[PDB]
Amino acid sequence: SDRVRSITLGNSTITTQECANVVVGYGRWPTYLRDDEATAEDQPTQPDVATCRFYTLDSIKWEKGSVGWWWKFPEALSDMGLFGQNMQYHYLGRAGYTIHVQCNASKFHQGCLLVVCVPEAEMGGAVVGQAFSATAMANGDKAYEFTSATQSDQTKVQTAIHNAGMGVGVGNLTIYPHQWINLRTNNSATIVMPYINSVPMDNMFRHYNFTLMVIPFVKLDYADTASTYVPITVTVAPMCAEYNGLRLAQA
Amino acid sequence: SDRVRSITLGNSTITTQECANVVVGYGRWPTYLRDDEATAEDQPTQPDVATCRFYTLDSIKWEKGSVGWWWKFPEALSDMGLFGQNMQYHYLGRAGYTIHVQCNASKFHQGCLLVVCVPEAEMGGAVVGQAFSATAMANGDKAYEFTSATQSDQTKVQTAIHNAGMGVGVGNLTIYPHQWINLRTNNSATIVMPYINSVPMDNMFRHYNFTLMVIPFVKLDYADTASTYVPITVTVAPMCAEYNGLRLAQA
Amino acid sequence: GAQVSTQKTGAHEIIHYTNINYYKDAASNSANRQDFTQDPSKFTEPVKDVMIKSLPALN
Amino acid sequence: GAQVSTQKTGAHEIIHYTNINYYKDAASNSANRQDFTQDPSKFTEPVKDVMIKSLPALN
Amino acid sequence: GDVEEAIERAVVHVADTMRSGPSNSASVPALTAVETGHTSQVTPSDTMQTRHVKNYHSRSESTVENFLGRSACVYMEEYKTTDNDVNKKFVAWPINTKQMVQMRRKLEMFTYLRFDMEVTFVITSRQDPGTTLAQDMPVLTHQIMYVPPGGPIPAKVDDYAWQTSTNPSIFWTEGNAPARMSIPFISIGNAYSNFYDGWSNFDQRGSYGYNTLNNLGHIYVRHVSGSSPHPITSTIRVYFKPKHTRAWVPRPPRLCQYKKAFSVDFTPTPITDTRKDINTVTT
Amino acid sequence: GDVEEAIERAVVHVADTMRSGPSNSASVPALTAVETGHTSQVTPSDTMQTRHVKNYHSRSESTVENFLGRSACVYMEEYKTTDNDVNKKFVAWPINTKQMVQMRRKLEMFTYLRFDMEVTFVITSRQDPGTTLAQDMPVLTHQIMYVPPGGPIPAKVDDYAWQTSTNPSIFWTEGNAPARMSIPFISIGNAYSNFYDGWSNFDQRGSYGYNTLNNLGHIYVRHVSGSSPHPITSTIRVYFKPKHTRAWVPRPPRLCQYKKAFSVDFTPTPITDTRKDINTVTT
Amino acid sequence: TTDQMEMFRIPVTINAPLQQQVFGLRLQPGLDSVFKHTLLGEILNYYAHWSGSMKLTFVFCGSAMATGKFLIAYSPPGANPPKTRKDAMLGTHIIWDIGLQSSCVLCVPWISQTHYRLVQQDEYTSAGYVTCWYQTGMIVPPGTPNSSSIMCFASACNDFSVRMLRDTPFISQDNKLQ
Ligand SMILES: COc1ccc(CNc2ccc(CN3CCN(C)CC3)cc2)cc1
Ligand SMILES: COc1ccc(CNc2ccc(CN3CCN(C)CC3)cc2)cc1
Ligand SMILES: CCCCCCCCCCCCCC(=O)O
Ligand SMILES: CCCCCCCCCCCCCC(=O)O
Repeated sequence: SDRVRSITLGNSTITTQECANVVVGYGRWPTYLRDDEATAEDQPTQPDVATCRFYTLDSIKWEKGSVGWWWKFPEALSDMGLFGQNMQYHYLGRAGYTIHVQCNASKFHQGCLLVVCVPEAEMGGAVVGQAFSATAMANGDKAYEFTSATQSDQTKVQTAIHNAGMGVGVGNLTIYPHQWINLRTNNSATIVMPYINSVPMDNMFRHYNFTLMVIPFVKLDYADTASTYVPITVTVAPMCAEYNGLRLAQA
Repeated sequence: SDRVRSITLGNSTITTQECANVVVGYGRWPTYLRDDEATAEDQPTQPDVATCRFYTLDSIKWEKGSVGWWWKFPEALSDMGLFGQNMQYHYLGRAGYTIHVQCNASKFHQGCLLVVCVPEAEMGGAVVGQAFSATAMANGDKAYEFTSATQSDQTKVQTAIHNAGMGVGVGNLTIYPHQWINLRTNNSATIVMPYINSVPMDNMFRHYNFTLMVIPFVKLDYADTASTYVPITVTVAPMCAEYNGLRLAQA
Repeated sequence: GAQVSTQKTGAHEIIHYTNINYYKDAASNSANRQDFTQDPSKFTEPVKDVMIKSLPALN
Repeated sequence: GAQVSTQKTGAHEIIHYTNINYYKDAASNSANRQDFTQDPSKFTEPVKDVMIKSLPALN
Repeated sequence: GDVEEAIERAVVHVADTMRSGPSNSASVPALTAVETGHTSQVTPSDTMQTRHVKNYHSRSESTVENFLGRSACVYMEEYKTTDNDVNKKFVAWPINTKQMVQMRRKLEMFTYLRFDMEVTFVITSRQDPGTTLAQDMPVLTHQIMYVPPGGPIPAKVDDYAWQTSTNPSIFWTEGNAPARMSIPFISIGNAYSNFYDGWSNFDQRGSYGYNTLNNLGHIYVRHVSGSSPHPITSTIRVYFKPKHTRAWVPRPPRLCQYKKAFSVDFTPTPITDTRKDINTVTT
Repeated sequence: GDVEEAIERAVVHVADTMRSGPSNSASVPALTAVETGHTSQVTPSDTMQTRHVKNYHSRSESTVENFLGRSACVYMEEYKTTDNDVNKKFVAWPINTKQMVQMRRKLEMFTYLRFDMEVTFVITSRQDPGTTLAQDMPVLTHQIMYVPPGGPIPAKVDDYAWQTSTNPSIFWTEGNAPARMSIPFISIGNAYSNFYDGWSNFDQRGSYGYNTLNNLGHIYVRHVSGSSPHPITSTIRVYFKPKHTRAWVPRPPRLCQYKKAFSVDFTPTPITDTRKDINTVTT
Repeated sequence: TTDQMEMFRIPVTINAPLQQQVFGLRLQPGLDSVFKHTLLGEILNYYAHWSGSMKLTFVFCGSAMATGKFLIAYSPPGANPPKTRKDAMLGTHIIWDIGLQSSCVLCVPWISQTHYRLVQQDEYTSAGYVTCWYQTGMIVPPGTPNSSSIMCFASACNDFSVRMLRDTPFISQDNKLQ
């Protein structure tokens, strides 16, 4: 059967028994930087198994009135194991990712989720002009919620769901690497993202490589059951990570 | 000329222009663990340049009345760069060391220091029986001072210099890997220590692999000069370090 | 130093044109608007395991 | 009487250009801005005895 | 050859349609699963009987090279030959592509771009109205100066900075063809970035967005020495034309109207227009 | 060949970086002695572990040919078509390169130079203000005359000297492209000298400095026959562009501002700007 | 500095706390006042982009009987410059031993996210800091001066290159010279 998948990174394993295929970025698998594309001269460090492993990114509740959530990477892993330490101590970084989203429900539930990775998901403020701090869209592994109505608070991002916070039609996000979680058929989604940027390496604190979004297109529904909510969990594993430019910590 | 030496580990370099030869442990150079001697099954992590580099271990003053000092390793590096982080996050560790001691003075000074690395330097308490906590002999990179007179405080180790705190003649420490700093001739000392233990790997927080001692056999002397003290500095670089058994941090 | 290549078809169908470069910088050349290669698999078929159209998808 | 030579690379990388001289004086030609030879030893290593980088300088 | 080298390209043409007959089998090309992220590759031949058709249509005009290979206005401004305000006798524009909406939207369909540029300048002049207009003035001349970042900037129409010894410049006389030039790929990175989701400072503070990566320089324009007894106003228009284009990571076209030249800020907009009901199909 | 000869140049590229590992030896590349006048040739590979890097950067734009191969203004002056003062209706400039600061400093980075020259003239005209400006005047024409040293010099706009039989000249009509020409290496010595530490007389007396070696001639300009009922002022700008350049004996760039066109005179200037203290590193 | 020549010499003293800073500076060769007017900064100021590694050479000009050790470190870009030697030693550094060889070379490697950097450096293209600290301290015998000086030399490596000519902002005029 092709509905079973198993993934082994480092000292951690993921098993799914009811799942769809695996989506691989833009057809490219993660890989190390070549000698003819590098620019930095000093030797890189490659922790390997110490950093390339699955980390569980806390959990959220799917209610009948949920609208959606987003996470920004690699900020979401900024304080997670030795990956966070290497991020703190190094000037430059580079790594691909494997994203696994778990959501399971009985055969009597219904609903559909869109899982999509958006590279360079620049967002606009709630009030045209003005400005917002780096806390309205990234504060660690905590998830940020979209809003059904137009946002009004000037201190946070425009969370109107139907625009995806980017001024574009929410229905066109299918162009990015994506997958669907339809409760009739599957309970997980797997995406492999290569490193995408305009430069060989970049500082992992200053720049958000990509944004993960989970959006319920068909809202959850059920009847006459004791289960009131459907938890959603996100797991991420860096791949082929390497760092450069050791200095004092913090960033 | 053979009085010049240069050592390059990671992104750090040491240069000495007036020095003696280099002492290599018991004739053995540090190396990685072989496949036919390992016992742990999971893949090790080898940070390489991120951890194998020179760290400067604070500084002390050499006075006319100084008696000696000691440092315990790897506790002395427990909070130093990524070496400390890998120590915290892993159950097992293994690494050799390069120890460099700097001490320079004019041609009109006199004095002699013994630099020796003592494996398994178990020490006795000031009061026979009783017990002492793990703060009387190791509190980070800070140096601990020997005493000319017999120790009396029950909360600390017997610091009588002429017994070296081990119940043995101080003059017989020449049996261990050692070197002398004689101000007439040299200003540095270099020792390369392989990993010495009865087991392939060990926890780096629970066990002190070896102890570094600096002892003035011929006390410092000078006349009619504005320099009142001669600083002494210690630099250490782990070699071929590898770790195993990732878990929650702290130790 | 003269390149000869075919020109796009037109009504009523020597369908050849000549080109010479005069400047020392490649940025000065004219647009290369005659390349027509394309491959949509990067966006339409990004899955890992190959899917056969005639077979059922999931199992 | 026509010279053919390569032109500097550019984005997206017939990288050839043609040149002809029309005037009888060599001063009328265009700039020869494609020579890239250089040798800094005249200013960086003006010493008489050769110095080896790995060896000590004075003795 | 030596004199004549022969190149060889090729027409591509879209896929033909193959003849299909009645079928009755266990294969189900029509049934699929979108949950995999896979777009179905079925063709009409797989769900109905079809005849053989030989297509000669080509996708020549849909290439990115042709799509972006059109000159588009990016900036216009006015400057006067003589006036009391010093700042109003010359222009100073920080180069960017976000000023004009149409070309901005064309570009922002991709995340990263790499191309050479062809710049064309269109300059026109007109006499300002007034109570007395009778004068005789010879043809005017204009100077366009490009100052890479960090260079000196002129503060007045007759400043010393206009004596460019290293900054490129063009002198153009009215009545001739518009000025034009070519520019190579002048980015420090490996590609231009239309979007930048990041900050300027390492502690996530300061400027945010693509404003951080715009360091292309400035353009200055003036009348060389024209100073008429009566004011004359000139307008300059700048046109950009990408060449040798390459693009990566397409992204959906924008839906909301633009409101700032250096920000993504917007006002929420409906997905689309409405109709009477889900069955209405008439006009 | 005969019709087509093929030339062959080559990209150079900067040196690559070689992989380096840990070392422990008696060699000390880092330690040297500047007393020898020798600049150390160490590379990062000699003091730290490095990866293999293949560089494709080239130093094409740093060559002296490209550095000095840009047109720069060297002189501008104004002359009127009609006026009461005879001397104000034409220009007379003794050729030199010390008038304009930027190109002067670019040139004085070398002691001796040898190059061909490309000269371009930009001419513009404007009507002078007055109580009555209504006139009709056809297009103007200008003459540029070059007089090698010792030749006759015109004393008025309609002198006989303007009938050049051997002095080269250019006649230019307004509205066309700027005039241009090429000039060979016209020095009596084997190279131009920017600096001359010596005197004119053999007993160390007279003129001192580079003023002694400036014998390049003069340039004269006039309106051919234009003489309008109302005054019109024209301005000419001269641009120089070295070609086929060679340079010797580099010298440090100047620090102090220029004050004389034919002297090195200066006012003492601080070495550089100051900061709070030797440890201050913040903005 | 009432005397201009005092700018070139870095003071050093016999008795100093065990860890102390000798000097600190920003690595902005074309913009920082320290490197602005050097033989390298002047060349850079004619261009807009630069890349490659740099050499800093330090020479000790004390008495022949004086001795000491210094730690010279390069800290790549970050949110905070080092405040102590403990911080500085985590970056690229070299331990300099003063002896018969009077000079030591700190080679600043090219560590950057982009192939090129702006000469008019901004926060996006920061390059880091360079600092020097006492390693052991300076010791002198009787009958010698109690203070000494160091000098610094700056130059480019063989992989250095520049790009995008521009006019230098250091020279200007208000009227035609005569
Ligand atoms: C001097 O003659 C010139 C100078 C500049 C130009 C404009 N060149 C140019 C303009 C725009 C982009 C696209 N970049 C996208 C990312 N954004 C942050 C910056 C602009 C690339 C080149 C033309 C002629
Ligand atoms: C007639 O068409 C001409 C005539 C003259 C020129 C200027 N030619 C010229 C100018 C300057 C230098 C450099 N020399 C440096 C030493 N200094 C004492 C004299 C000037 C060389 C040639 C152009 C066109
Ligand atoms: C700057 C180059 C000017 C070229 C002028 C047009 C071509 C004249 C020569 C005829 C074509 C032959 C070219 C060749 O031999 O490759
Ligand atoms: C004054 C020379 C005018 C040359 C005009 C352009 C060249 C025409 C001939 C075609 C190129 C062949 C030249 C050659 O035979 O070397």
